[PDB]
Amino acid sequence: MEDFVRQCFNPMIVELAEKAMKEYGEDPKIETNKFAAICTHLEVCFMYSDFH
Amino acid sequence: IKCMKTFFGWKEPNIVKPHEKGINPNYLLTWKQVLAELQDIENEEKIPKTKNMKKTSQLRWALGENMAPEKVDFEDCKDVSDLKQYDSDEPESRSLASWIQSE
Amino acid sequence: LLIAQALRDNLEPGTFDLGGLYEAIEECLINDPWVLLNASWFNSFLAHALK
Amino acid sequence: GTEPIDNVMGMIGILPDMTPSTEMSLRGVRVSKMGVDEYSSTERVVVSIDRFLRVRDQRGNVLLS
Amino acid sequence: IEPFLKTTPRPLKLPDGPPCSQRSKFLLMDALKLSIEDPGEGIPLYDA
Amino acid sequence: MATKADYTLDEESRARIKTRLFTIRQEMATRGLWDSFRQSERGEETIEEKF
Amino acid sequence: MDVNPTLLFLKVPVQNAISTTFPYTGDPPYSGTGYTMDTVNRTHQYSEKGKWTKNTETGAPQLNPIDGPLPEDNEPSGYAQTDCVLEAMAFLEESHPGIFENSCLETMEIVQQTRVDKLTQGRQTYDWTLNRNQPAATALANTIEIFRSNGLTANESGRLIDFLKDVMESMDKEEMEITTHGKKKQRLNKKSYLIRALTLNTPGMQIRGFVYFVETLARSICEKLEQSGLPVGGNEKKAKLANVVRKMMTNSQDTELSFTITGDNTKWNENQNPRMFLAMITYITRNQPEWFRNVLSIAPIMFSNKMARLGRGYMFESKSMKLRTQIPAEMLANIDLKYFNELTKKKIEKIRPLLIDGTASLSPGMMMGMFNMLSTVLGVSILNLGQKRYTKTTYWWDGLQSSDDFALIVNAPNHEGIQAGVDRFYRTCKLVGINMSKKKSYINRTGTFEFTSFFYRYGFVPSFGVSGINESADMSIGVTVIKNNMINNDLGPATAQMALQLFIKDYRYTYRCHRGDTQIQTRRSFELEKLWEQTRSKAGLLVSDGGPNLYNIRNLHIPEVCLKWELMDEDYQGRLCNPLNPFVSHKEIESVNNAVVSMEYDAVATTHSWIPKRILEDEQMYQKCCNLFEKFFPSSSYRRPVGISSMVEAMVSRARIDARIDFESGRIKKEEFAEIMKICSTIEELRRP
Amino acid sequence: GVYINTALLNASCAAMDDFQLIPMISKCRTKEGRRKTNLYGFIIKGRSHLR
Amino acid sequence: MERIKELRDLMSQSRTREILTKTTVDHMAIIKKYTSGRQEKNPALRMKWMMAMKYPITADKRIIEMIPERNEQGQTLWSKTNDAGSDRVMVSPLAVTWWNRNGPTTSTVHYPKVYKTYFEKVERLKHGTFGPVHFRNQVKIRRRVDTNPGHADLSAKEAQDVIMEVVFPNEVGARILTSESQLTITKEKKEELQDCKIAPLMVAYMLERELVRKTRFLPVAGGTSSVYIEVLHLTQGTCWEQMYTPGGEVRNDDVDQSLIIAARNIVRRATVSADPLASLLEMCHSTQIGGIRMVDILRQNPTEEQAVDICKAAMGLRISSSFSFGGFTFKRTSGSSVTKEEEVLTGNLQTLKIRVHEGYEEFTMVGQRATAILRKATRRLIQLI
Amino acid sequence: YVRTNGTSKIKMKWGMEMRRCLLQSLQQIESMIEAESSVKEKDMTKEFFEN
Amino acid sequence: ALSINELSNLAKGEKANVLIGQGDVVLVMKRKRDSSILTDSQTATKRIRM
Repeated sequence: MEDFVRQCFNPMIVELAEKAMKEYGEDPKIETNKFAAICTHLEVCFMYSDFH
Repeated sequence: IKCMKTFFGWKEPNIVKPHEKGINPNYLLTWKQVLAELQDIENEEKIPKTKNMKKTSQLRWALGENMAPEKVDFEDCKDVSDLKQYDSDEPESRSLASWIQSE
Repeated sequence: LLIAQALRDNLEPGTFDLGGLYEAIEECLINDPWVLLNASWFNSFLAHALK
Repeated sequence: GTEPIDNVMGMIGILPDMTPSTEMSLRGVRVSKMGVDEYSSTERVVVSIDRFLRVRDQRGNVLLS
Repeated sequence: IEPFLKTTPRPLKLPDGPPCSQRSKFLLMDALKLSIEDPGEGIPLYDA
Repeated sequence: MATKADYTLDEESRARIKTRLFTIRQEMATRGLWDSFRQSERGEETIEEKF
Repeated sequence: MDVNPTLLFLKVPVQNAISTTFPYTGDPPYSGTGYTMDTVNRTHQYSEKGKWTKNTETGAPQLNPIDGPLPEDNEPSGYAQTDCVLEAMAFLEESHPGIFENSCLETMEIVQQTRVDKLTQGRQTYDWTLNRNQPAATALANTIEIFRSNGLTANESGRLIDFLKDVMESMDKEEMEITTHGKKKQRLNKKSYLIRALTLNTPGMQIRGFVYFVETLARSICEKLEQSGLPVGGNEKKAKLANVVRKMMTNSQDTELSFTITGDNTKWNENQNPRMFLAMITYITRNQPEWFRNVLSIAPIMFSNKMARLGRGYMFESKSMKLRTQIPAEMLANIDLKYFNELTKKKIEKIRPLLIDGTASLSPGMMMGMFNMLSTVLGVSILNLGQKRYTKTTYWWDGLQSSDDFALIVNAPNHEGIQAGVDRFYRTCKLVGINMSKKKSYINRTGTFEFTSFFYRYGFVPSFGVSGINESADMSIGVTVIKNNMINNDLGPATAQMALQLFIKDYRYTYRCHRGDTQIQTRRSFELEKLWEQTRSKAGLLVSDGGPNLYNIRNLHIPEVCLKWELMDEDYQGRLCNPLNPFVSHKEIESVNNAVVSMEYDAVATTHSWIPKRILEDEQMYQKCCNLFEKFFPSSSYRRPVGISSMVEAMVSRARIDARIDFESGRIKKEEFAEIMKICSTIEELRRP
Repeated sequence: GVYINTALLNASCAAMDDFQLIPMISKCRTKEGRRKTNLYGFIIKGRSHLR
Repeated sequence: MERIKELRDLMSQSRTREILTKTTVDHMAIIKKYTSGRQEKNPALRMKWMMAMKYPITADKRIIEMIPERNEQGQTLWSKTNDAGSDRVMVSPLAVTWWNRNGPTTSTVHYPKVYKTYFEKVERLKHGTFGPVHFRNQVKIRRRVDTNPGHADLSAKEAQDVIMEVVFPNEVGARILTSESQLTITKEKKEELQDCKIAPLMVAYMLERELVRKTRFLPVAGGTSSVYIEVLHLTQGTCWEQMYTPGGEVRNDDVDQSLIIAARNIVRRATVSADPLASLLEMCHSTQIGGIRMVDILRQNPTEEQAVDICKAAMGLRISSSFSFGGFTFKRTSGSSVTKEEEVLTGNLQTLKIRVHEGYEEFTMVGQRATAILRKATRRLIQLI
Repeated sequence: YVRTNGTSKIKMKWGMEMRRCLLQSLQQIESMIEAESSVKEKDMTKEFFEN
Repeated sequence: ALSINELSNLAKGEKANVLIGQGDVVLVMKRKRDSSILTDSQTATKRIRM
């Protein structure tokens, strides 16, 4: 899973999610479903705001 | 090198006429290695004044060094049925062509 | 045979239990002509190699 | 320096002049005949990267400065 | 580790009892052979 | 879906995100991961695999 | 002269003529409950001084030797120590930093991405549904059907771990109702189901999952270690031997005395206690997600409660009436023993207490396979407790291990040092649980040794014929083998040509493909004869047809059809390579050039690519549905389809679309179009409920 | 051996329930060069319903 | 029209409707693996047994209309038995030769290009050159080398996207249509295989066999090329070397060196910047090597060079644990180490700071023209072979 | 010499491989020839089989 | 619904529903503007990284 998370999502959103988990003390590796959920949420948010 | 810097139309080499009884790929790769070696001379400081080419399979085969027959004493190769006097008969007659006249 | 050949090379072969190995070899020689002939061949080889 | 070799199984020694020698060879350097086999795996891993293009690892040994 | 010297090997003790009897499918050496110089149809019963 | 059936974007820009969500679903299903990811959702919290 | 071939070794070293010491070139033609009883009894005799408990769930008497009294003789023993195994694993981790942690992650990706079909890939497996051996795929199908009937359907996610959740949920069900198709339904008590679940055979479908994760973790660990040659084959094991020998026998000084201990471990599968494997997985998976320790530590838990099944039984015969019964193994527990012989008397008397409803209670042992690779890790643990750091003395040892095959080297400064090193290694192995075999191990100075049939002497030193799948898929498999062995296993040129000649003889005698000119009479003769007259160029004919050979050595890799292409006739090319053959048949990318023999061979799909001839209610239900879907979506046979619609919805959508584009093209004769659309409407209605 | 086993296999498959008479033929190539055929004996197969 | 009837009758019985409705298209390949039967142990014996009886080989129920039941001598070519359960009628091998002799001809122009990966071997051996056999004691290292010349340097996953677009245009997925990577090979093959009637599945298999690379870890003793390893059985032996030369065509490994150069430039200009990560990622996602986006190349090639290694690592890709020094890559087999920068004095009494690698470790020092094994302790070259 | 023996399919296919036995013999001889050829740096086939 | 082939006959913005892949039918439309993942995506992500 985490390998796919790194593969598709760019390092920027990856690091944003990294700090997001760190704010709540969540391991980026023990938790991976939440990692992918946060990456998807951030990317959809940015793609929503962008190009406007 | 100062001459080959005068030409900017180098393309990817392509075999347009094979030897038809020889080693085509290693003729191609010897050229693709000459280009690389000339590039390396450019990157180095000062001209070596003599560039010994890396001894690779391509050069060995193109040069024929890997095709030449090995010398064997007659005692060993007595049974081999293909032994024959060298140049036993090969005066293959070939007719005149115009290219020599044009030359 | 491998132990014997190792001895023939002066490699100083050892063993942890040889009686067990001999019993293992002899447990399979019962009533087979070919097996018994091979055993006789092996005995002759031992007699002629190590001596 | 150079130290003696006992000619174990056939292993030509290398002299400081980069020449063969069946008795005298460099320290800890034993040129091997019959070839030395390579490996069949690479052990791919993920390695942390510092901010200065130095690829350290989770163990802390630089791999490619 | 016990040493293995040239005096260590012992002849294998082959078994004892009645002599062994042959058990192959077909006779090996005591086999007669009725021959024919057929240059045959490739048929078994023909040549038999 | 959205509140009051209002979508505050042009159609082409509401498409450029649905397209990527669909592509992520496909690429995460061809790797056998989609099924696990789906069941990881409860309410709005993403529970973790438990055995 | 009485010819004695073995005397040939008086001139050629044994290793240089070891071929003649292997009698059989293939599989010998030759080949019971007594053996099972013997293996069950001997395991309990090796653990006599162990706790005798009574499992409260399965109700079986179990024997626990772990942390038992230390052995007091060279006899085999399994009184292994938890402290020693844990210390050995800890020292292994220190030598190879971050091996367990790094390998666990590589197993995390496989414990989640794996589907439920990995339980079909394998060999015959015991089927708890019917108490009968039965293929892997069909056993999985039966298990899934029974679970669905019982209401345990979480395996519908397609994930193996969900199937494991289902089996563990079943393990708590009060009753498991099995429906057999007469239509008779039988209910198993919780206990009765448990024993039928924790049962080996002469291991159920409920253990293939956990023992797959444990085995893949072990494989991941073993790949990293260079002292383990089990997760490799051929050329790989031929490099580790050379590297280790060249490392140890190149002593920096003449003081070191090298010595190799070629040998094996006796009863290697009767002393490896499962409790010991649980006690090294709880160490390997340290500081890992708690869900990753409850999935890799189940098989060791289950293997220590296993109830091995005795088998068939013994047959009783009377010399007067010449009768023959079978005495099924179940009734052995409650039977009068006057019938049996003396040896069987003793065996059955010894094993009688361990029986529970005709099932053994082989707790203190581990059957063949089943962590064949974790035991290799255990063995390499003690090949690692010799690195000159954990010995603290002059002697140090290395070597390899391949699951009861080690080549330990004992470098030391003098003979007493070598003896001390060998003794210490033996004692450490005995503590850990490994019992070396002193009747098959011989120590000799380094330079020559043996490792699982690899005979090393200053240098290293059954697959010929028709495989029997097709006619073009054998002239490729055989020629490919003749070069695989000629590249890997040192098969020389002349032997290669001889093997090719004999292979073609077997080919022509099995497929009746003798040349047209020769006059061997067979069913196919006449046809070939005619085909031998029409052709103008005869070199082009395939060996499968009446035709010559052209494979010498320089084209053992070229597939035949591409070899005889310039030499083939156009009127022959057309018929041979005609895509509209009624013979060519291939319905999966799996077998589109892949024979179990799994081998990768080259073929050109000619008319010779034919295929030979050969609880659920309808065993073909899944096959029917998948074949129909393949019909609707042709690329279902190449790439695993991905989508969100159900199978029916996709199929009906494509059926509607194809018809519309067809009637719009005039190839469907509208009356048919309306019928197809109304049929689709009917099917869609049937889906509403 | 190979000829006898091949012939007996073909007979076993062809006629399951007939005591077919299988000769024991072999074929040489005499030192002169002329082919020669040889009969060693006769074999009478039994009921060969091999499952 | 018949397939929809089949689906309707499958759905009629309310036991396969569950399987046909609740199994998403995703869970079809895991249903496809619930096969029946016991396969067959000892297949060679079964073949030798089958060919003894008549009608061994099954064929679809079409021979009946294109193969007479008897040839011109009265031998039953095919029977009517319906092997096991199927429509496949049993057939004697005489039918195969009857088809090959009195059968429907055809034009085979799509075969020499669909099966390019074999005719290439044929035309490469047909022009090979042979040299004298040298019986020198051969030394055979165990190199891991490519065994698929002309693999078109595609991975095992984008090859699938090429197949689905050349052989199955009407089953392409979202990840392809909603993209902008058409590739060049997918436009050549689509043109070549424009009317092929061969075997869609077989065409796919051949394409994925041609468009993938593989390695084998073989005992090589020279050459090491992608073409010299198919003829390994002919060139080298346990005691002989038959000098040989394939006479086909080679691959130009220029994309890899171009990638190396681009990675070097990008890493320099990103580390000389304020935020290296942003520059690296933007350049990778924006820079293109010969048209292709550099991200695709990085996710496609296996090239192992320092600059490319850093470029991949900054993109969160697995990188080989081996470290490359002086042109040789050092795979650790055992031991642990710590950098521990310490101070020393050189020969000229010059101060120096070097990472004293503290810890005993063993390395395999594999290289282009040499190999070695080196085990060393802290400031202790224990052994080097 | 009349006797009543018995055979099975496995034994039949086993007896149809004495040509594999031929292969094993040639393999051993060729191994010896190759070893000597490597030692003496030439081909000893003729020397072995004619001297 | 259409087939992946018939989608060749659409304008630069016309919307049609097609049978994508093995099964499901999804409404589809041609794209206006390149719509790639170049620096534009980075800007939204790197700007927040300040």
